[PDB]
Amino acid sequence: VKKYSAGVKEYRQTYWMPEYTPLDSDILACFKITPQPGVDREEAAAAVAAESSTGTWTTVWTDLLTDMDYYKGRAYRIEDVPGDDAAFYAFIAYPIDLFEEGSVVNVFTSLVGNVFGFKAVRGLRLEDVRFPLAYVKTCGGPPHGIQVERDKMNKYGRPLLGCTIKPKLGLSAKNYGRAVYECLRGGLDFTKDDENINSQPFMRWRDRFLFVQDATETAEAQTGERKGHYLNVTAPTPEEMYKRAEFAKEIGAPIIMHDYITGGFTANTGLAKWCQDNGVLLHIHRAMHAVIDRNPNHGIHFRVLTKILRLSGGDHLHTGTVVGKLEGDRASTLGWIDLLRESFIPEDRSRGIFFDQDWGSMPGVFAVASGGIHVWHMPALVNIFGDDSVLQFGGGTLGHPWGNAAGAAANRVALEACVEARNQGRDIEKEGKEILTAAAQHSPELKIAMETWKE
Amino acid sequence: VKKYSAGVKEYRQTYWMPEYTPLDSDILACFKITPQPGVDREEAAAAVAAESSTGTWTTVWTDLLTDMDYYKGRAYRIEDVPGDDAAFYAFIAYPIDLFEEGSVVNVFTSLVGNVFGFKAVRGLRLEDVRFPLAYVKTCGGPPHGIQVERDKMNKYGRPLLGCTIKPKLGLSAKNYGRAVYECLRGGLDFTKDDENINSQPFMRWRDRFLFVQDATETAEAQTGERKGHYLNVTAPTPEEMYKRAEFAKEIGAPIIMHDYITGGFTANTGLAKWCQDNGVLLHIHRAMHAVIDRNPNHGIHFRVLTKILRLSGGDHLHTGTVVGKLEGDRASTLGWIDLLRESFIPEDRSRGIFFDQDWGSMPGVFAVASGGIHVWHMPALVNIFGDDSVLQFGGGTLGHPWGNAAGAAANRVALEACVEARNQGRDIEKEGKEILTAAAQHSPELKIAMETWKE
Amino acid sequence: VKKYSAGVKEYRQTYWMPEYTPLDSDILACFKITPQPGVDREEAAAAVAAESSTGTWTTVWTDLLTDMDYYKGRAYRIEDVPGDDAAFYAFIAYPIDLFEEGSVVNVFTSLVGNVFGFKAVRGLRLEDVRFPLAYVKTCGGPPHGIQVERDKMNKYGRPLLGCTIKPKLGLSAKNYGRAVYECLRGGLDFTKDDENINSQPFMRWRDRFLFVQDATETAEAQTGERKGHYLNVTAPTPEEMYKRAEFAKEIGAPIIMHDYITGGFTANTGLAKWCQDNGVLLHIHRAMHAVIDRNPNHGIHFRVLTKILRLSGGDHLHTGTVVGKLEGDRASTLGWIDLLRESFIPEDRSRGIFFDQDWGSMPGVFAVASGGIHVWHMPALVNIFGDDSVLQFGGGTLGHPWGNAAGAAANRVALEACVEARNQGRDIEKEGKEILTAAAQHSPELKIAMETWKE
Amino acid sequence: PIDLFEEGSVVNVFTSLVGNVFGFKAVRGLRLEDVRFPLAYVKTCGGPPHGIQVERDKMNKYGRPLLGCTIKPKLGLSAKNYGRAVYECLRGGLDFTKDDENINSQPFMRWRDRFLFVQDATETAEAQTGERKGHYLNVTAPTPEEMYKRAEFAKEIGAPIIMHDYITGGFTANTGLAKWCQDNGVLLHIHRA
Amino acid sequence: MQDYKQSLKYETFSYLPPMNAERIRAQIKYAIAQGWSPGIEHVEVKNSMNQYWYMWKLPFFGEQNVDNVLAEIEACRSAYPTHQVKLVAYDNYAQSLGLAFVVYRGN
Amino acid sequence: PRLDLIEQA
Amino acid sequence: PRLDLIEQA
Amino acid sequence: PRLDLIEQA
Amino acid sequence: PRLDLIEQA
Repeated sequence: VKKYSAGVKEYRQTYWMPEYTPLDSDILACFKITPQPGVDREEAAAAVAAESSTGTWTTVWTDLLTDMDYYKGRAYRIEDVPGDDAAFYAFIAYPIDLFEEGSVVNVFTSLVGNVFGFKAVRGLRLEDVRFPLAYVKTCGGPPHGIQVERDKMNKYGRPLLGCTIKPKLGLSAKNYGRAVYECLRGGLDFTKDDENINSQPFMRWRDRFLFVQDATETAEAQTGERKGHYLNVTAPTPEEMYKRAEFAKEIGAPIIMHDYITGGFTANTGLAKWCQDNGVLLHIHRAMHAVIDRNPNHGIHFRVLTKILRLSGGDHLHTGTVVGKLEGDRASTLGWIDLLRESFIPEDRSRGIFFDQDWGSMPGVFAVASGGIHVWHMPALVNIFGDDSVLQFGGGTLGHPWGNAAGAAANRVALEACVEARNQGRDIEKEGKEILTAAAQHSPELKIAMETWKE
Repeated sequence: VKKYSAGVKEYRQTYWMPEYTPLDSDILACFKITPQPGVDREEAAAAVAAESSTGTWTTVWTDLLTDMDYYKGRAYRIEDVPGDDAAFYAFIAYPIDLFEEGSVVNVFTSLVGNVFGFKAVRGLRLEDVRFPLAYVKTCGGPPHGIQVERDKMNKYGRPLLGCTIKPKLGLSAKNYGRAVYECLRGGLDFTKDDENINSQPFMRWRDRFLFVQDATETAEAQTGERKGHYLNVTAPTPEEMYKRAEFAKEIGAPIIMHDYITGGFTANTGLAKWCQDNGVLLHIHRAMHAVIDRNPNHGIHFRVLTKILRLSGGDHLHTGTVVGKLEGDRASTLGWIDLLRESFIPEDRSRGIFFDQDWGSMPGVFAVASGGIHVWHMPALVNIFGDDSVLQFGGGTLGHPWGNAAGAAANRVALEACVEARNQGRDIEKEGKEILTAAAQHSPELKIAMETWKE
Repeated sequence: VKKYSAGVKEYRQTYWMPEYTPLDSDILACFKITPQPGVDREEAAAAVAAESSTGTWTTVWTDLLTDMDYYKGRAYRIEDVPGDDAAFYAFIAYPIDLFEEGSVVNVFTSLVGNVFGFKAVRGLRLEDVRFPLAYVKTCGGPPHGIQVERDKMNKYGRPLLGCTIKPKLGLSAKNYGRAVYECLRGGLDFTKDDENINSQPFMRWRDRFLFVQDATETAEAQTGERKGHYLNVTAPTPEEMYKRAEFAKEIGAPIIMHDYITGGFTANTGLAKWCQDNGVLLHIHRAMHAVIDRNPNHGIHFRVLTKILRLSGGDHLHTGTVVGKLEGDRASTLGWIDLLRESFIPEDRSRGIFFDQDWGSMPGVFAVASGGIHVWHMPALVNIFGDDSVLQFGGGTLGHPWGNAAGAAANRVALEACVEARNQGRDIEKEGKEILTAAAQHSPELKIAMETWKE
Repeated sequence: PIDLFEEGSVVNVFTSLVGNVFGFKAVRGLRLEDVRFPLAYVKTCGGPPHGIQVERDKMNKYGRPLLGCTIKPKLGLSAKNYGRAVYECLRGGLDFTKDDENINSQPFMRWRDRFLFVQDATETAEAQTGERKGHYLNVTAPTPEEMYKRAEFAKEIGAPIIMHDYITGGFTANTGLAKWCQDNGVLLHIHRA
Repeated sequence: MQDYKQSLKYETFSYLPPMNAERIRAQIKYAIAQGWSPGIEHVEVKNSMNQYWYMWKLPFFGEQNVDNVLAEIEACRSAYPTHQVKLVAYDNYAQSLGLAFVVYRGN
Repeated sequence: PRLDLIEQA
Repeated sequence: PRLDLIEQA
Repeated sequence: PRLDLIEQA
Repeated sequence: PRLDLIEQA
């Protein structure tokens, strides 16, 4: 358009470009639109493209001051949703110039800011986002990544083992350290603060960090293996968050943890840069993901949140446990684990991967499994996740009949037996019981652990 | 329990206390549980209580180190959902000791961390949270609040008028200032950066702040009225966010804006404290709310997010427009506007208010209306929101056939005519057309504005 | 190679990949190799590829610790040099992972570190480097660029006019300000420190900045046009350089200058980031370029140095004057001016452009012409450079028979007359004399200026 | 003996004399009537940051007692209304107005808002009367960091005078504030709550 | 397109046509109905943006008669015929003004 | 607003 | 200038 | 891992 | 001590 004509106009006239070929620099988004009957697909797609980028509900003269053809987001492909005729996939291209470089915040705000509120759609689901390599290079990414972390902690050949201290709340700092000490001395690589553990009247953070570090060092001396505890630095303000991170560095804590959604992307990105500058590993908890990621018709798929975390920065990311998930959602889970860890993920619709995602040199992130998992889950966990994973057994350790040290040893024996059997070429999931039963003959801890919880 | 017995136990035995009377210090939560057939209500409620607070999937000995009776969260009342037999309301009490003081992050993380992921429930909806006065006093709250803001800006007797510059993206800094200058000189109190406007290649933030401040000062001199523009300080990192806020203060900008969900609670809380320390008004945009708040069966109701914003801190909060909302959701909207602005909100189930919410002295927040609103909406907007509101007309200003200055004047005349008619005792919504038509006889700008968009 | 075999090996076996297709992320380099008779082309190309990237004169076992196939630089195409049978073009691809992000230093060091010292080649000339968009986005680039600079200085429609104060050395600070004051009041947009003017016993920098700023402000008030003087912040140390830049900002100087080759890339890049953070325009002088760029058989073509400057950062770059250059070198000069200012420069061998260079959104840089130029050069200068240029007349201003103010006015009239004639559609170079003669009838200053120097 | 006391420390001398003798079961009552501070000790103490003569020169006030007013009600007024009351008092011929001793930073009136409106009121009244005006901004605060922050803001906005409660705020805070006042040229009014 | 003419404004209701006596009366009545205390402020035109205008006497705490308020406005105008004059309504529950608007523009 | 509708009232 | 001759165009 | 399955490979 | 004799108990 070259002349200014005021009034309301249809989004399709400008934001639906079926013949557009996305550039390599473009950010691409796949939205699953469940529109209200009566609204046209192209118009729904164009409306999402316009409102997420440069469009307005009515024509504004200021558009003529700039070149909307260059800047505008454009819907370029419509596809059916397999097996769901109420919904369709809209593919929208966004010029890279629309986004602040190195800002997952800005890109996220633009894509999810207000399109989710449209009365035209019954539901809007952001399925996938193609971050071009040019954008990826502007982002800090994981402060260390899988390989650097293994070198720093001198851990090779197996998944790492972790435990969340339980109960989630209520323990004093000294008792918290006692629980940490017992878990670590028994064979866990890591222990962690619960996501809810920040600084509470029952346990102030500085007291917690001191006792935990004492526990970590004592266990490390007594086992001859490196140990860590993810100290939660999630805090009310950035100043408080950095203060806690600095104290962890000062006392020699190798790893800290943060809640990137609840704490927020701005805080997380700053923390990730701080972690890289100070050599501290960063474990990321995904609290609130289920609020946003569960509903298949409305929200954001976790795979998108996974990509944002890798760009924002974390050395570990909580990924849930595939054991609970059904086979339909298993392939999707394997999909985002590849996104978390691999360098190049090719497009694969069966796994929910709508775009080729190139990470280039950006390091991979440890996948973290947790939940109500215990020794019996070990074979399936080792199979699904592989070596570059952290398996966290909170209840499965502190709930052992003989205490944390025995529970840790039971999990450690189960893990090592599964790994040894895998390396020998056995099908660990098929032979899981036999493997665990054989290992239990040499470990009373594993034996009673297998009796405590059911297969 | 006094002795340690390992193994899995039912949540009901500990976390369902039907005879509990909540203390005044307790945080209370109302969850709408849509459970999977076969699961018992009490067990579902207890499971939510346990996992949100101190519970574990299996018995841990460390529970005996502390007093779980004191610390535990407890479900205390089950109620039917009116007209929905698939769902029930669970009321859970949380002892105040469970939470970091002054931390909306911590409270939010605890309530929404992992209960939303239960396979037992089809959906989980956090409807309301009772923040006790004792907790409220630990939170910073709005840096200024409605009354202080009116005194600072010397604005009384009417809703404030705002405009978001359009197109959302694509304008250079100097052209951005031109648009701001024209809107402000024409009678708008405020203009604002779009939520997506941070620092982009087409317009770097420092250049934007300089030209906008020049525009604001020029318009202020030419109108004799105080003017402001909400400069977006949303940034990749806290360091960047504070840098931009400091520059806004340095150049004399009275107000800044932040995206509290996408930017994150930690960043927002720190910014709110900074704003109070530096005398800068803080406008809060609610990008991503629709991802979390739209689905009535799964997610968090906006009223909860409203309470968190007031505790975290903002002088203005975007609240959408009730004009679009249906009458069923109108009362709910009026409910959270009271929560945003009032000191004491009594329990009212018809409005979705499940608990008495006492704010004490904590200042109220300006409710902000925006969207595809234009002059014709003015009567209903003035009626619904009242004086302590900001009405933002982005397209309704920059989309005027005669440009920003005329569009601003048209909106300003419409607003003043509606306010004058309300003060005279007329029913402005019933007589809206007559009021607007009468005002248009003296304002060519309003007259053609009323012709541009439909009634 | 999978096994370790010690000893010297030929570079061709590994570093000559004639069938390689460069990736989009690859940095590409074009070297003009003038080899010593007896050495094979492919071996010479491979040797340049190996030594500039990962190769060694002898086989090292540590190669087997990593994947040399991924990391290695590779020569992929050999081409003849048109009209020169002694030399050939070697095209080498470098994986982006080889370079520190955002570091022109690192990329430059790798390409020019030690290949230029080979006894195998008589001469080595780096002709062009393809910086991929992915790398470009990691670099800060110009702090402002052409469009932002024009908006900041409120200058539109013509090339800017500058003057270097003469004599290069010897003037006191107050006399320096007098010369600056006279030039600026007479119609020059800018004046500048000589490249050799830093802080000397005859004129300490702080005294110079104070008097110059006084001169600039006085001239600005007396002309009603914005004025600037490029204060040289080139200093012995980074601490000194930043100190001078901060003082220029403190006193309100809009623009500063730096020598990026002699001062160095590290200092320049830091200064460019500082300039962006503080809103100060940055003029870049290219002292030493002739040492490196003149020799057609050995050295680095200025086009490469131009690309590095744009990535490192500068708002203006000295580009010499095409008037002296012959037509063979004129097209080459027009080539790097496009590289300096354009967004996408397509490959064009006639202009010396060996690769498509995409700058994306990275702003363009003002081309600066200077030398022994005077009023008579104006028509050709306006034709060749166009509006987004700075024409600097040091001797052509301070050498006017009537002093700086008249000399400035003479240049300003000549420039405006050439611009007006160009806009009217006249061929200014063909009609240059007639245009200048016509303008001189209304300007005694231009008239005697045209008599002072010859056509 | 003078050697018993930290030099320049009213705290130390006060603590020593009144620390525990007042608790003796031997006495029904103990009343400290007077203390002779020797000149040698006096010289170690900072003393008033300005004093009567310097204050009169700074405020250009001579020939009469100065006139002040405490804003009332002691609590309850918003910052803008507080400034209105200050403005009216100052324009009518008072040299000074003051915060009440209880006015620190309250929900009804945060300190930064109060300092801004009061300074605006003070400057407006000064222009309209042609006489120097001041308002004793209360910097009494929970912590020394907070106290200094408020004092610095008063200096930054051009407030000539501040006030402190030396007993309730405490001698350590007061002595530090008095040294700060001398270093920054701010007059210090002391309330004896 | 019409060009928008820039001029100084006076905050609430200043974008509407100047108020006759009836419109002004309705606003004061509304303020009293809310329980707010009407008051009058005045200032030199150039100082319009100051936080603290001159206060005319004291706020009319508990005033229920709009005519008394209007008479005070006239009395302030007579005393300061070049000053802008602003009606305010103090809300003691919010310690804010419930409404404020300029009745006379000054000079 | 604010103090008008407090819990105490 | 700038956007007129981009790679996309 | 890492370099084994790159886009180039 | 501490939690044994709380107001709630």
